[PDB]
Amino acid sequence: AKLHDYYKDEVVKKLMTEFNYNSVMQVPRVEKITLNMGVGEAIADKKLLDNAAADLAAISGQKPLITKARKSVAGFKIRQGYPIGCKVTLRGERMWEFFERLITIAVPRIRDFRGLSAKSFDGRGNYSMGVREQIIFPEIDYDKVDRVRGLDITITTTAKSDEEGRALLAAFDFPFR
Amino acid sequence: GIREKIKLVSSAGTGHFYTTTKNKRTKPEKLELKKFDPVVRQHVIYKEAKIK
Amino acid sequence: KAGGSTRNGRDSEAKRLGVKRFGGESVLAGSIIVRQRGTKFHAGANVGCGRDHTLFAKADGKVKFEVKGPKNRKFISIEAE
Amino acid sequence: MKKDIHPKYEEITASCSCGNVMKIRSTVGHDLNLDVCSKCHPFFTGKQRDVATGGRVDRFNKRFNI
Amino acid sequence: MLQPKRTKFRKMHKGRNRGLAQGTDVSFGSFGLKAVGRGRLTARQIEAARRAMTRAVKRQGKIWIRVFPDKPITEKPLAVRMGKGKGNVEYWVALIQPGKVLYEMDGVPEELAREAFKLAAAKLPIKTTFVTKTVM
Amino acid sequence: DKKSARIRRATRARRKLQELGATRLVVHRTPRHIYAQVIAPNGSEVLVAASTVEKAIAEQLKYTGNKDAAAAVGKAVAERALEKGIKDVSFDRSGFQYHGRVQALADAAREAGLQF
RNA sequence: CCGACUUACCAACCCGAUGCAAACUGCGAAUACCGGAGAAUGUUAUCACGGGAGACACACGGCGGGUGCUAACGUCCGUC
RNA sequence: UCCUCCUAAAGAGUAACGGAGGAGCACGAAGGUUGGCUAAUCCUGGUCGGACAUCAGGAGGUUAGUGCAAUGGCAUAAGCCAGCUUGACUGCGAGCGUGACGGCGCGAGCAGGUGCGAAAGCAGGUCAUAGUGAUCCGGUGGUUCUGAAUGGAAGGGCCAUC
RNA sequence: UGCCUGGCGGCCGUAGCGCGGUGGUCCCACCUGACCCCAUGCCGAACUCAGAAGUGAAACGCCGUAGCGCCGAUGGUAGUGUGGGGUCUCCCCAUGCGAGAGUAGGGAACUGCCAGGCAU
RNA sequence: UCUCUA
RNA sequence: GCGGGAGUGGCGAAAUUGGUAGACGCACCAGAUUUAGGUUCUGGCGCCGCAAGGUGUGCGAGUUCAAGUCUCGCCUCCCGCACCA
Ligand SMILES: [Mg+2]
Ligand SMILES: [Mg+2]
Ligand SMILES: [Mg+2]
Ligand SMILES: [Mg+2]
Ligand SMILES: [Mg+2]
Ligand SMILES: [Mg+2]
Ligand SMILES: [Mg+2]
Ligand SMILES: [Mg+2]
Ligand SMILES: [Mg+2]
Ligand SMILES: [Mg+2]
Ligand SMILES: [Mg+2]
Ligand SMILES: [Mg+2]
Ligand SMILES: [Mg+2]
Ligand SMILES: [Mg+2]
Ligand SMILES: [Mg+2]
Ligand SMILES: [Mg+2]
Ligand SMILES: [Mg+2]
Ligand SMILES: [Mg+2]
Ligand SMILES: [Mg+2]
Ligand SMILES: [Mg+2]
Ligand SMILES: [Mg+2]
Ligand SMILES: [Mg+2]
Ligand SMILES: [Mg+2]
Ligand SMILES: [Mg+2]
Ligand SMILES: [Mg+2]
Ligand SMILES: [Mg+2]
Ligand SMILES: [Mg+2]
Ligand SMILES: [Mg+2]
Ligand SMILES: [Mg+2]
Ligand SMILES: [Zn+2]
Repeated sequence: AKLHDYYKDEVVKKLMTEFNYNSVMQVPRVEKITLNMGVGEAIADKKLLDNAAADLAAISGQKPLITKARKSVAGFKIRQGYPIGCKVTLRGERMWEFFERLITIAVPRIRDFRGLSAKSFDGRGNYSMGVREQIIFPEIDYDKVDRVRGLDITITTTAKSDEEGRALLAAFDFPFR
Repeated sequence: GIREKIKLVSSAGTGHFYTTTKNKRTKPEKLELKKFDPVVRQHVIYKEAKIK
Repeated sequence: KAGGSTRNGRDSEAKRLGVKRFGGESVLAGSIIVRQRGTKFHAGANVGCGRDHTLFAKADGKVKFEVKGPKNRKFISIEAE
Repeated sequence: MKKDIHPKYEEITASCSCGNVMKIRSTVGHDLNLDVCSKCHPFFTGKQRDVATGGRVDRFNKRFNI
Repeated sequence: MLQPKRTKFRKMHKGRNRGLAQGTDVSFGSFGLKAVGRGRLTARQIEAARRAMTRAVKRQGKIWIRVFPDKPITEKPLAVRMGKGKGNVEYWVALIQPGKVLYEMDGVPEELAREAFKLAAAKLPIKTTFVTKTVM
Repeated sequence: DKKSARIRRATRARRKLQELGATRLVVHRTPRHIYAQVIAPNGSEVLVAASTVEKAIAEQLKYTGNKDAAAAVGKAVAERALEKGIKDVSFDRSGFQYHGRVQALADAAREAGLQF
């Protein structure tokens, strides 16, 4: 909650200034962070899903919710009900502490890191990014793992527009560009 | 008509039985239900037997 | 020049549905009012709904058709008599 | 949160090559020694330098004098 | 020849053709060919009267067709007894009531529309008349 | 949203008691207060009512939205119902869980003398 | 690799206008039918039980329709 | 043979070698109850990932879903998740519907005993309408009801069932 | 008695959407926190509990507004019961019933019980 | 063991 | 005219319970043998290309999460019946 305290003291005052909001509840704030691994290859074996959930349980200290197919499609050879991915919803202090470890440790551990995109805010403030490789987190041991996974991060905030979330993450020095 | 027919014999010693069907392929384990026995006027566990 | 047929010879028996007792019509308890498939009508006061959505009288009295609810659904109730 | 199903999430210390000592809560358990942090990552100087196009006319005039 | 691409059902009852029509006013164009009689127009009769006014205008102006043949008409073959199912669909008609505007036209003069619709009405079994766009 | 889903969550048992002709105790629960009212089987008029918004109940309490306030409310509405001769009702949770403050209210009304 | 633009070969959605439907309906009659009340009329015309049957090859005409060619002194239904 | 729609003429019913489609099952949970939930499709952003897996937001508002044909229903959901369970109870049944009949159907309530729920209450199979076969003969279990001099027994009867 | 709010109804769009504005003493809402009651096929998001620092941003409530939705005559038309008639695949006459669509227009609901707050 | 033809 | 069956690469021919479409072989192409051809031997082979995937079971619509693989219509072809006065 270190960044939550930095939010509550300096980000709200900053955004109230740079938007001239009437109320303090009108400010944006982060709400949840969603960590998906779409594992479409677990129809080959359950152990790839079962081990990908084990790695992401190490990243964020929660047991992931194993997601399944909403319906059946044949182009991917899947039926309605197959476990096909895993997700983790992060809220509260565990959200802030993951977001600290993210922007402080893991984003610098990206190979050839050169910035993020400011064109990934889904028109309504919610930001979504995707990492190529789970080894950027130091929770994962490099010798111990075998398969390169990948996940995607979805920061859901209460900003109505796209720029109010862009200014919010920039207030958290989120490395856009 | 693969769903064969059985009987649910009272475990109260009476020869009373309910008759019903099951898929013995997909449900190989035996059926046991707690049903009313009108001779003893109690609810007693019935067990699967052959319809004979 | 002989030939033909008709793959379309079938039909089922008429189930004799409908409203057996109309409005303002005094009934006994248990009397079938409406036989129907769905709930084209709905059960109101002193009116039960059967297994096949049959509307029967739980008491004695006159049949009252009325439209209630936000969906303007048709309810059947038994007035006292 | 539930009790048993989650992994251990304990506050440890992660120090870096720039000396950025940072205490975080993690599932590692042991203490952590880093290589680059967000303070010392060359995102604000190095990636700006690392384009380095260079001039072709300037290369030509560099190679000699008339 | 006009014909529906898809149909919900392949065959239809014979029905009747009583009542007045609905397409009464000249909606789109300036001049119209209005049905006075009653009957059914096939797709061949529609396309022949279209050809006769397209050629009579030298593709000058714009021609609307207000009707569309959507009723299938069955016939039994020759030397087939009256039982053994409904006959085979042979052609398509449009039921025409009195007052139905059959065609519309603009971009041409009035006398040219008169002689074009007269050449078209000579291809139609029913009695027609000439109408113009009425204000209100 | 939350209000509507609570109403959808309540409107089955409300219509069931509507056709049962049941005199019904209605609980309404807020984070700060808790409300109770005894409603005639026509659903259009009340008989007794109690709350933590009343002074005679709220001034004896620490906080208006805890379990002790909810039990004091169910006691007051039961003692008013027995004063008016209403004894048998049916408890309407009004889309809440029978848990916590709602359960402590209904247990207080059962203990004070109402029968449901 | 990015593409540069302009055609007249078309075109989804949407919008506006216009038609059609036995197996379409956000509308909806006349009649008919069921129940109740009230006169006048009618040789109880009504119902129940019992004794005795005959009949179960229909026809045309009107109206509403299926089929056929809105053909048949055609055929199959409803009603008189 | 059975079910659904139209023909069928706004109660029921209504024919043709008339127009179109299905059934001859399934389920020990796909039943009961309590609690909770609410779709299809499309748009944008997003690792592998692609027209289409999973994830987040938004439009939409049932255009989806219902074990299967069609019709009528369904948000209080009859649709979808989870917990506990066996009411897929036995004896009856006022009163009606439907048939020429055989027969078929709906049913509140009563007695006993039971499950869920705090409780009011609900439950006598499944959203409903198809999923079926008379009698005879014979088989199996139960029952002293009968038992051809008498005591048994055989055989028969009754109940369940094939 | 006036205003405002909460709960439960009646009625079921003249009652619904949209657009603009507006509300915080109380109430309501968001909210703060969660070791506990309880909960997440992960997550105090929801459910629940302990509360009251902040805000009316959202939601909700109120006011206004005819872009819709909705309602909707009068007259006429269609149809049709009975009787009659014709040029009889379809129409007409007498009489009785009389739509739908559309038009003028209406229209930004009304109302009951209880409780609370501020005024009177 | 078989093995055509220019 | 009625009934039954089938239509798939250049060719003959396969696929099951609807889960890639070409198994196979023939022919063709290329390689090595041989003076050379044939044979014999090895390897490829349905259409669009960068190598990366898409079109494709008579024609055209439906069903299905998904069809040669269901269902309807159309088309051509093969077979048997087309009798009684
Ligand atoms: Mg119709
Ligand atoms: Mg006979
Ligand atoms: Mg006869
Ligand atoms: Mg006859
Ligand atoms: Mg007739
Ligand atoms: Mg006829
Ligand atoms: Mg005739
Ligand atoms: Mg005749
Ligand atoms: Mg007749
Ligand atoms: Mg009828
Ligand atoms: Mg009728
Ligand atoms: Mg079910
Ligand atoms: Mg419920
Ligand atoms: Mg995508
Ligand atoms: Mg069920
Ligand atoms: Mg069903
Ligand atoms: Mg015999
Ligand atoms: Mg004896
Ligand atoms: Mg003896
Ligand atoms: Mg306002
Ligand atoms: Mg909260
Ligand atoms: Mg506001
Ligand atoms: Mg009028
Ligand atoms: Mg009108
Ligand atoms: Mg309005
Ligand atoms: Mg308004
Ligand atoms: Mg030779
Ligand atoms: Mg030689
Ligand atoms: Mg295949
Ligand atoms: Zn560092």
